Amino acid sequence: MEPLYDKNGAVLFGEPSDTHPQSTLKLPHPRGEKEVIVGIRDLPRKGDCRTGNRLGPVSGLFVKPGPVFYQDYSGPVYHRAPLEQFKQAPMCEVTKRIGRVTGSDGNLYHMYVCTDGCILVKTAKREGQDVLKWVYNVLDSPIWVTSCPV
Ligand SMILES: [Cl-]
Ligand SMILES: [O-]
Repeated sequence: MEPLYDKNGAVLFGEPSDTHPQSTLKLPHPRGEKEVIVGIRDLPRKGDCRTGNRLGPVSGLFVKPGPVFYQDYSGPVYHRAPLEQFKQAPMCEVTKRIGRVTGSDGNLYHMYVCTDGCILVKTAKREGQDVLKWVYNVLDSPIWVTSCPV
């Protein structure tokens, strides 16, 4: 299975991998001051990275099925979408674009939230095009979707 990472970027099992250079996740980057859940209509907004906001600190954006969004998180996360837990699916109607995430296969994916609450990824590539939803979450851990810029 795809490895999890701790808040100092150390892998908790398996072997570590680098994120795609064009992902909205850029490492190394610190996180884990506080676990902070956010509503999707209340995602962290420009300048929140430096200062935090009324909800707490901001290390970027994390998400897991539910959907549950977080603006900071301290426990194990995915640095890449664990594609064994995703299933090929039709393009949904999307509520929001949330980032560009590295897949388990090393490829770049656009990540969206669908109106049905599903987290969906679609290959960034022009040729070869997969569309998937995050349907199992066996270790109950979010993907780190985007990191704050500094
Ligand atoms: Cl997995
Ligand atoms: O920001």
